Amino acid sequence: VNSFSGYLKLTDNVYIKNADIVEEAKKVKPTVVVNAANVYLKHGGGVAGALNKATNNAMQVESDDYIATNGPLKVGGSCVLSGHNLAKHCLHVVGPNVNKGEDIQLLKSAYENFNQHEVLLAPLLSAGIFGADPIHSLRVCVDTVRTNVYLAVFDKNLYDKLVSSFL
Ligand SMILES: CNc1ccc(NS(=O)(=O)c2cc3cccc(C)c3s2)cn1
Repeated sequence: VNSFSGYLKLTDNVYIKNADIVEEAKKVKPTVVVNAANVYLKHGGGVAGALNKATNNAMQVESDDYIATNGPLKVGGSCVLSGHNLAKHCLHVVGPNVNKGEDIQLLKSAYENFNQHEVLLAPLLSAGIFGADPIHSLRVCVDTVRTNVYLAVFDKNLYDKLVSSFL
């Protein structure tokens, strides 16, 4: 039993809610919140910008130190950093950005990072301003992640579209 509430059950381990992932993190304070990052951990917009703004830019400061030490992530890769005021940890996961011309087959590799954590709050990777089809992202999620994932979808109309088309 965990403190996630109001989520619609999609499968054995995947649950979904029409919610702001930032507001859900502040309420639940989960062990792991997933950020939809880029390889440089530049959290300017989208989920990343929203999470980072909610940390008062502390996420960006920590991320810049991480990159200065380790260099960029791989597309499909991840790193664990602090969750600041939002969660114990933030798992920064790089899904392919179709608008940048990156390989969509890397979406499965990106979701595999979730399997290293028992319970996560997460967005649909590569969706939104990353340019992939969210119906596809949800399918890859359900077919790849085996741990317990609580998906937050900001767009009300997309949430309804995702539920009603889910096989
Ligand atoms: C197509 N139009 C549209 C509008 C709103 C949303 N919302 S969302 O699924 O929470 C969401 C936003 C976002 C922003 C950056 C990166 C990611 C991975 C995500 S994922 C989705 N799609």
